[PDB]
Amino acid sequence: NLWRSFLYSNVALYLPDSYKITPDNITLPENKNTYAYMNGRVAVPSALDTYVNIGARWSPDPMDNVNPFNHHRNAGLRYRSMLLGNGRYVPFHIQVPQKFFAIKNLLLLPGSYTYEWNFRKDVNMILQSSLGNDLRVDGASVRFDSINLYANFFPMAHNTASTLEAMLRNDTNDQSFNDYLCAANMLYPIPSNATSVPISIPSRNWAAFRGWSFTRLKTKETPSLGSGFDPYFTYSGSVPYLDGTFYLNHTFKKVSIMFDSSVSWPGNDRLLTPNEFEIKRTVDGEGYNVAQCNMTKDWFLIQMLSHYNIGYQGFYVPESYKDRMYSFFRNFQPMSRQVVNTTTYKEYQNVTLPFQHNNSGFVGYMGPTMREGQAYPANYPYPLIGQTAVPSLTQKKFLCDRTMWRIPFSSNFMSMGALTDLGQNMLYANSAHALDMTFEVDPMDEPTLLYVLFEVFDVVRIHQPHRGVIEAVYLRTPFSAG
Amino acid sequence: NLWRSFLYSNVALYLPDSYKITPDNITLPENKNTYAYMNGRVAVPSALDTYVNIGARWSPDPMDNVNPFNHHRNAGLRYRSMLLGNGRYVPFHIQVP
Amino acid sequence: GTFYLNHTFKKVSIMFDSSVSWPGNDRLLTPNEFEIKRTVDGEGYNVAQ
Amino acid sequence: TSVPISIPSRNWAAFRGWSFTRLKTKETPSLGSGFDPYFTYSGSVPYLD
Amino acid sequence: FEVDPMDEPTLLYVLFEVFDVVRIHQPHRGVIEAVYLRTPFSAG
Amino acid sequence: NTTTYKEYQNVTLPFQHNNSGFVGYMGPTMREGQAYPANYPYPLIGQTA
Amino acid sequence: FPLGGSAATDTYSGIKANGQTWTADDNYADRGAEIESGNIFAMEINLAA
Amino acid sequence: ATPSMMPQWSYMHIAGQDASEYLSPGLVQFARATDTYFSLGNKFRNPT
Amino acid sequence: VSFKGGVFSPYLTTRLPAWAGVRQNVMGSNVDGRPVAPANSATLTYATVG
Amino acid sequence: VSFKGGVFSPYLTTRLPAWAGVRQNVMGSNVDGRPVAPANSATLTYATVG
Amino acid sequence: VSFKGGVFSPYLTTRLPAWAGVRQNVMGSNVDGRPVAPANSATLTYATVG
Amino acid sequence: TYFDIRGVLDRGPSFKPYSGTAYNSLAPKTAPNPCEWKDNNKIKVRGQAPFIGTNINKDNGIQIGTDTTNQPIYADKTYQPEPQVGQTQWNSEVGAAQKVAGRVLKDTTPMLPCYGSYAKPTNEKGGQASLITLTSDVNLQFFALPSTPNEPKAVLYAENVSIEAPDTHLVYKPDVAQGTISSADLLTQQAAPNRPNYIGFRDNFIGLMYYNSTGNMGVLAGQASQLNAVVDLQDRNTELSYQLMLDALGDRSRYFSMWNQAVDSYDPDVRIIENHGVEDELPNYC
Amino acid sequence: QAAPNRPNYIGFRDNFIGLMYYNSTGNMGVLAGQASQLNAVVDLQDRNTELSYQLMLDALGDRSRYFSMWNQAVDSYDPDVRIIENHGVEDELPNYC
Amino acid sequence: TYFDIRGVLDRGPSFKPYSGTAYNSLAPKTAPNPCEWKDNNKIKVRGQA
Repeated sequence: NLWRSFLYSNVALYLPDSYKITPDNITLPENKNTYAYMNGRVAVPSALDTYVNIGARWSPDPMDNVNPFNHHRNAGLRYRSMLLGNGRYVPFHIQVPQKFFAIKNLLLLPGSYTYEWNFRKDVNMILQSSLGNDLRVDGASVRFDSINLYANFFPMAHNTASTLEAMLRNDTNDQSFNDYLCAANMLYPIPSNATSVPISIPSRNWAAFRGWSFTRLKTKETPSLGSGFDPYFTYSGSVPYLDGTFYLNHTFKKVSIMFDSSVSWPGNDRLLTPNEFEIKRTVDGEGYNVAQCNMTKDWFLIQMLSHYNIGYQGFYVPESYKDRMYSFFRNFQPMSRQVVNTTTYKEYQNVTLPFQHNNSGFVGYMGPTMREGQAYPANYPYPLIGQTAVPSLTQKKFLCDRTMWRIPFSSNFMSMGALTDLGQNMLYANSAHALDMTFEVDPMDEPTLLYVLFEVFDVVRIHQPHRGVIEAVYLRTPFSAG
Repeated sequence: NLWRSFLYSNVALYLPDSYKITPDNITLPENKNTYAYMNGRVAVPSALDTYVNIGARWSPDPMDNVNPFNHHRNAGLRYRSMLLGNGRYVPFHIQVP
Repeated sequence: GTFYLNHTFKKVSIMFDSSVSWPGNDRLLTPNEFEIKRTVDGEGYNVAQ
Repeated sequence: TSVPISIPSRNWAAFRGWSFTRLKTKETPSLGSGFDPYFTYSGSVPYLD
Repeated sequence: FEVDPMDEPTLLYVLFEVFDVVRIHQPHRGVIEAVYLRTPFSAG
Repeated sequence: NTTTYKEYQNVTLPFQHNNSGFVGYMGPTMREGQAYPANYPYPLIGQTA
Repeated sequence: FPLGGSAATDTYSGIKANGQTWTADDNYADRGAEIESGNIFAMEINLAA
Repeated sequence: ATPSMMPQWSYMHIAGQDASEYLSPGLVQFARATDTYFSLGNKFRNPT
Repeated sequence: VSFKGGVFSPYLTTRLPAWAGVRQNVMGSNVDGRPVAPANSATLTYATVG
Repeated sequence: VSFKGGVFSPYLTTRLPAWAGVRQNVMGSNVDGRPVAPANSATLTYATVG
Repeated sequence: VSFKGGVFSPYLTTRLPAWAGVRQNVMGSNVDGRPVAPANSATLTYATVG
Repeated sequence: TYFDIRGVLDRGPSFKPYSGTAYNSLAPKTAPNPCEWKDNNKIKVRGQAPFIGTNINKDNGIQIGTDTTNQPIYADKTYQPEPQVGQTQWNSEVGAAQKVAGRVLKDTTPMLPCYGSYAKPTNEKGGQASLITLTSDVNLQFFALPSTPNEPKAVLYAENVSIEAPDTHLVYKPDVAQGTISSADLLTQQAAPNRPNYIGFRDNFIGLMYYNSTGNMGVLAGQASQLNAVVDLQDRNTELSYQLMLDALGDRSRYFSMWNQAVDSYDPDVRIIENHGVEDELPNYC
Repeated sequence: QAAPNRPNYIGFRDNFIGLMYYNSTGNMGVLAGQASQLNAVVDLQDRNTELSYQLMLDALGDRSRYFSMWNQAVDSYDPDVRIIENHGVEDELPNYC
Repeated sequence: TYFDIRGVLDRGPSFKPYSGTAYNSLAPKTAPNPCEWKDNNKIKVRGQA
């Protein structure tokens, strides 16, 4: 019984708006993404009640698309949203960091410095709802009172604080540092059951760089980050593009990369299918299934390696200091099933969801209701076990959220520093030639958009030649700004 | 009630024989290692219930010389059967040292 | 040259080599688009009424 | 009626002319895969013939 | 291009005429080395 | 709230109930009373917050 | 739910059809044939709270 | 064609000298004596 | 015109630029709560100023 | 949205790459004879292994 | 296939070349006055010569 | 390197990867099915009655439907009154001019408690009753009150379904002889699920590639010599040796999948039962 | 029948991100000399810097530790609600009032 | 150097942090509060006292 409510009120209540049939005699608002609409959508218990995929580890079919980050048992949201108070009216007093990189770690030398930012007091982006609604339609207006800057000055002694300031104003002593995840993003709109898109950016010097990170995310959950104000931002919760929280990460069918529309990459038949970074094989073949899911051997070899240099010397469990939270390996978990055969079992005759009955006169019919019906035997599932012995066939798809696929721009795909030998191979030439990418992808009901990081060097450099001036000579090679 | 069923699901079973009781007039098999023999045998709750030897973190004495790895909360033996379906006909695909 | 659908533009961007945009290096107030038309006042850029 | 086709820039040294024709979609097996489902038309594919 | 419209979906077959030359040589007995290219559309 | 809020009553521990016929009164005694709506916890949630 | 799923097993004195009126079947044993009426005599826990 | 001869990679410390080498010796002699309490060294882009 | 073979996007996808209007055109909302017109509608061609 | 002038493909056509799934999505067939699901269907996202 | 978000043309637009047939396919007209077939029609694949 | 192995495994008739059952689990462990049971010639039921209808026909149906042009839509025999739909108001008011329904299961079947009960569907729309031939044997079983009889009270249909119990083991079978299932005292008949084991593979695939065997061993050797590089004795426990080498090298607590390695580990609330009693400091009510 | 309204958690976004305009070239800010006024920060439409402080402190420190000031929480759902691993139900004997 | 802000947050009516209710939570989720209704010009009560 308490396992049942752990399946109704935790997973079965999170089906998308195809399911969750509205009950009778209560009318619901039109807007479809308020809380006034998502309160009355009553999920059916008799879909994944307690008997679904029984004794397996299978996430159900419409759980491919919903994140576990709109979740009301989100243990971060258990902590953040109650650190304020349990009520509608909260006089918060919070402290934001300085998280832009190039003036974060920059130690500042003596003078006088005009310093500005600006704060996003629209209410959809400042807040993270769990279930997500039109958070400004319901009316949740945050207002600001008086906004400051606390600063901690180290009490450095005057024999040294006047020595160091005359030391960090040379050319060669200056401050210069990267951005972690040095990259450029290029986010592409792959519309709503489009099974594949092509991609081009034309004809640039690929001077020195390493790695391509790329993932998928729903266009309902992206900002229009260019404009300050943003209309149309319907859903306000657990935005992947900002939170580092990717969950359509596993819905790439086949990925391929072609420089110049002629030459493949890596070429030379290094990988087994060199015109192909196949990533989820949906056919048997002659065996390309790492770890009992459908991830292939050609791509697990360069998604176990590129984070850890595992691979050619054993497929051992990676070290815990290298295994982080946003790593690939910690979240990659396979699955399986035994779905009933629709062909061989001659007595197979499927039952539509209003007519499947377990706990026949011990449940409600449609939605959680009182006692009705009569005690009686069951229909679904067909028993996969034992003397009954229905013929079966398996299913082998995975999900690896929370991280990004990475293709290191290398010869042997090895992370061997900032540069790569094949990264700085093009400076030995002078080519500046284009690429095309085509991403075969899982079709979906929602318009969805495709994210690409060209993980390209992002280096700033500052020095203060006098008391008060500060100049910031930037560089990004390639994908520059001038 | 819930801690009562915790003992019987987990620890009041896995007792060696002459402690389980064959019920009335069922046709249990004869081989000690067949599933259907250790299936139909039913252990008594009163021998190891929520009242016995409370206050001591005691491995109970006939259970002491039993595997704790035949036990079904074996999270590295429970894991690998979840990893390979939930039924009879399983077409595996494995990688061996 | 008698063009009369010329006011129907809303915003215009421009980029070189898919990465660097132009005029570049933050010349204009909003540099990575040329907002020929702004249908929301907000802070208010509606010059010449 | 029309299809525009572009390839990006490169050197154009030592290439002869062109060849272009038209093929029904069923008449062209996607050759790069090992096995190719959806390929039904067993009807003397001009892509290979 | 401009093609005549048809109900059945048809795909087009642009085929360039870039050279595609191969050269082999072998120094010793149980060896072969094939050094080759096609220019343009080279594999580098 | 206490000061600005209008109808704030001073209900205390003997005069305070939800689950009115469902929880025992003043201890883990067996439960008594009848069913009746709650009074004490002010909602802080909804239109009546 | 009660022990057995039995609420009020009233004897419904079995009968077999015949044209426009019917009576007196052989094999129904009229003093015993008991079913329920409505649903199961069910009572409720909120075992989560 | 060397990474080192490209000037904007030594000017940005993409490829070039480690932090113990391109800084003036008056700074590294200070930086290894105050790293216990006033840590500077996450600012200088050790190039790999 | 009348695809009938549902392989979709054979066409080169250019990135969506960063502003409001090229992402969706669902029934949006202003910052206090009244709904704003979609970009399909010709209502949003004049500066509605309250 | 609502073309009404039937000049079609003004858009730059990128080549279809060589694999199964970017050519059509008609009701295909496995090598012994049962039909395989089209690429439009969400059935073909898990490895059906008999 | 089934856009439902009406942001349109994310695809790279190539210029229309200069001839008749890539601009529209409305019911045109010959120089004396009889109507000519649209380019959608398969009538305009043979040289109609009066 | 590794070895890639493909094949099809049977898992035995004793797989059971879950405790409890998936077939009428929330139903009590003791409550019986709504069956008949057979006398020398007579019948006795214990069933129940959802789906309060309005007007029985002669031998057609129950009149649930109400169309416009006087079309009383009746009940299909193999199909409805369906066992999971009924009264939702707790004022049934049954005993008025309205009449009641059900599906009481016939005695060609065996009999079983409601817990762990199952019968395969025989028609796609929900279809309980099994066929003989196309006649799925469902008759118009009628009943009528003692107070004013022969105006009937409950038509409720009969089935000869294939009843099977995929996980029960029949604790308390009563004292009924051979060849009599669905007897009088056979109603009692509680059940309990089977003990869940797990027919998985072995940890780290130890034993699949058998080491430490004098003879019937394997050889790494070049073709130019066939001088073997493996010498396998009897006493060198190499199967064990790679296990707990990964303890001395890496993490045991992490569940890897491609090697299929995951530690055979108990729960410290199982081997060591730290017994503390229960939290019942207040009473808990229905 | 009163079923409860379903709960959500209105809270501040983790690491307070989105509360300062980043990469909105035009809505940026500047650290600049009081006498010199020149931009010591220019910004781009690309070059995500919310995926570069968040996800940066994942490398140096950890993130599974909760935190007060900057509300640096986790987003960790537990791994048995996305990937449900059912035991069936934990009963082997009755249970009742 | 970190900023701080302060002010008032409004959160909307749609907060409800806790799952389930806190108002008469131990009730059976079908039972009514003791009330009545107008029959025609007349009230019959369903209460308990």
